[PDB]
Amino acid sequence: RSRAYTPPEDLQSRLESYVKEVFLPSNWQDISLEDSRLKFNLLAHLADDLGHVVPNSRLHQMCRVRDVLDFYNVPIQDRSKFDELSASNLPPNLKITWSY
Amino acid sequence: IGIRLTLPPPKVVDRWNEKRAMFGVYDNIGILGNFEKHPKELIRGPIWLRGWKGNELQRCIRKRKMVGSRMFADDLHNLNKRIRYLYKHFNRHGKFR
Amino acid sequence: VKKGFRAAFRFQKELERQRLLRCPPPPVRRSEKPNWDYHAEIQAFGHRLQENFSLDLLKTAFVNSCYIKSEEAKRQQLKSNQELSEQGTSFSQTCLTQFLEDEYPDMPTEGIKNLVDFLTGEEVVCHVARNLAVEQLTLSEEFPVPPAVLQQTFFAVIGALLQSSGPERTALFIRDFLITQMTGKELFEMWKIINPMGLLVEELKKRNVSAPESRLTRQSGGTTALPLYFVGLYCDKKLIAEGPGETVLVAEEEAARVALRKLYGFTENRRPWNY
Amino acid sequence: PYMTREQERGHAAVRRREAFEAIKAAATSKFPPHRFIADQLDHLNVTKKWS
Amino acid sequence: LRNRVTDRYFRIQEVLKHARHFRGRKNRCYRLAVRTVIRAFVKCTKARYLKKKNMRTLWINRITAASQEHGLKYPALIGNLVKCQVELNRKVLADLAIYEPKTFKSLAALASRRRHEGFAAALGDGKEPEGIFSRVVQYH
Amino acid sequence: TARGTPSRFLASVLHNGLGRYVQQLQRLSFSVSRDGASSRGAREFVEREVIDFARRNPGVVIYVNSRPCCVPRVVAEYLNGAVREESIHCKSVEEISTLVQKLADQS
Ligand SMILES: [Mg+2]
Repeated sequence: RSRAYTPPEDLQSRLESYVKEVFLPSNWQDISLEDSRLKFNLLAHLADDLGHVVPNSRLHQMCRVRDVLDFYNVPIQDRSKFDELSASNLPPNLKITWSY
Repeated sequence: IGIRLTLPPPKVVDRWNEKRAMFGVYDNIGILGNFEKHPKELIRGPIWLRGWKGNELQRCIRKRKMVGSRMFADDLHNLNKRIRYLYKHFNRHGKFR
Repeated sequence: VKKGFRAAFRFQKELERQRLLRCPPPPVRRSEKPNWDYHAEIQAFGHRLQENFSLDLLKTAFVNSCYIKSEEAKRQQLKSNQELSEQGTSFSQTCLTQFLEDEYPDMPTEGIKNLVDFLTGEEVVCHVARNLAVEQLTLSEEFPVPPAVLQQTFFAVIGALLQSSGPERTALFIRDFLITQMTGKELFEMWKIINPMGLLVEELKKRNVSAPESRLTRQSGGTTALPLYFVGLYCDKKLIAEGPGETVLVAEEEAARVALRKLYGFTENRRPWNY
Repeated sequence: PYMTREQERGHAAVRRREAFEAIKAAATSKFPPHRFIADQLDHLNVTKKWS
Repeated sequence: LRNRVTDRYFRIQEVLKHARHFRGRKNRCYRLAVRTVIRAFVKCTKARYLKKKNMRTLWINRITAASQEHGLKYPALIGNLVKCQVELNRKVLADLAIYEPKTFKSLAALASRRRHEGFAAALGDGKEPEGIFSRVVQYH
Repeated sequence: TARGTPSRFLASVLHNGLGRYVQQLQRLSFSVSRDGASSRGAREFVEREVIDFARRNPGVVIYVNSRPCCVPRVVAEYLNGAVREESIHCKSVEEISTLVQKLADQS
């Protein structure tokens, strides 16, 4: 369990597979998600399989399938700021300690 | 030397105390409790200043008028003198008039 | 009791300041203090003076033999500086003689030898090395570092620089950090001699020039406690020097010293060193 | 003097006129500034920490 | 005493850290120290201007001494070094008179040459060839 | 004033400009708390300006201690043994950057 996420290279064909299974036509980027049941089923399957759930704040922002696609292909990574700086290729005169 | 030599023993503050965690509750009991009670029926204190603010003269006048029948004799005399002084002060002393 | 916390805290810090001034702690070495990493600081010492070092050679150039003896003594409860130290001292003495002979050609060998001895002596090397973070990086037994150990580590640093990046770069290092210590300092503050009159007479016979005559040119208050005797040193009725003094003997001594300075090229008005 | 009296009249009155139109527009355009959400949320940033 | 002052030792010590070198009870008692330290800061602020004035007076005294040593006077030296477009100030002239006396003798000779050329120019009035040192260099 | 204060003559460390110029600053020691508003700007300094500052001048060793401090500190140690400890309490990134460049430039 972590918010560490990397978007898979086959996010697309997985996501055509899931939108096919929940329902269909061409131009499927423009499928409306105004119905609550279909959007619930889609996002529940995506969160169950990919291990990443849409937060409550971004839940109204996705109205088409294309917003669901643009949400899942951003890398959300997490670590402590010490691991952020220490892996940022420091020049050899920074020594950063973490007394925590 | 008017300063202490040693640091005082530390003030342990429990931010999740019983009063602190449940502070503020039922302050919106009117707007979403069908208006059966006011928030001002929640505050506890003196009888004469439950749900009412004023300056010192209005507070002393209200304290006299509401609970002066059962106040102590020297406390009542002090309050009468205080109301007399504050009446002489708010109405004859000042800069803005 | 005045309630509060910040005033008592500030007073505690001020009392700790007074305690640190009144009975100050013995000077502990910098390596036994917080915020210290030896490798990054050796790299920064390399980059500080604007050249490159081989890091293993510099690490060996900072390790004294007394440190090995001490840590084996503590072990019962590493390469030293040596070959680097004689390498550095040998090349430093040769380069300093080369620099002092190229610019100041008329000087005798004894004077140049004593100038080189002064520039590699304990005083000026321990003054330079304590202002280049050599003592902080020096790994020794005790603190503060004794002057012989500090001089040995400084010449080990010069030797490591030699083996790292060549005689021209090491010559520039010596030029920038040892020749520059001669600035504003006169000759006989550096090469201390006794009886300068005899040295002047010998040097004057070396040029096939007649013996100088001491001759009182100027004077003021001859019988007061504060005289001014200007003894000039003449040769064939043309002076080689003139010098002041409180009495005639010290004035003649100063005239001989001024003649020695003028003959050898240490006038105060000489050409400055070019950098 | 370079000209007589009768020549000076109205020769620079136009500049005085639009100079006062400029200072009048300056006096009649003083009004409270725009308020943004960005400054208030910038104040919300005062508890930003590390992770 | 709901909130009386806890941080009063440090204000007294902020004033008294300036008065530690005074004489008598000014260096100890806060009242006398406040009066003397306010006066001392005022004296510092005015003494910057006084320092400039006294230092220029010192330079003028030194230049007067050296030019009198060469036989001239200070007004002749300045008013005749200005006329050759030698725009040195008194500080440099005074330090030159101390440390480098032959350059000061050259400056004195130059000023005397300009003085004599000015005397020759203002005596024979009319169109005359100007002195060699008397020429000015225009700047456009 | 000047009589209540010690004075010195203008000088350099080891004739600092004759042969070569030597960066007179050795070290710098920020103590930057993970949670605390006082060091908030200092936190952003460590996010933004410290790597560029160190790559601008490699002779200076920079330590970010990141202890749970209350007032953050920059400690500039110099070649002649001097220590100048300065408080970056309640300062923005720009004032901290100018102060750190002030410490780095001077002797
Ligand atoms: Mg003036």
